Amino acid sequence: VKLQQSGGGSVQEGGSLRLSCASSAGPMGWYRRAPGNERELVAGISRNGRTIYAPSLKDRFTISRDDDNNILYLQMSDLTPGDTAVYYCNLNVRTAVAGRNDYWGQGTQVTVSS
Repeated sequence: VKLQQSGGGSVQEGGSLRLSCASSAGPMGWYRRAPGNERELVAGISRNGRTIYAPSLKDRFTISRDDDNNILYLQMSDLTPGDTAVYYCNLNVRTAVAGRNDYWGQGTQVTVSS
């Protein structure tokens, strides 16, 4: 299993991005890590679609999963440099044959220019 990410990069302040994470099931989540800081959960989604957000990010970030195409998305709006970070998707599964597995995307740099 591999998670492949897209949709980030440089973006002007006030702009918006839609990150994608394609798993080439289980709960998934988006995390971010800014330079010199620890990882933080931005949003997660259960197999059945229940969502959880970092309280302070809920108003600008939305997580969704496309089950027809197998794509996880993070819509992020009204950005500032406070949102500059590497963003990572995660898929954490528990199956019958293999047991537990934990998969991460390669990371997507988002750089908001002010």
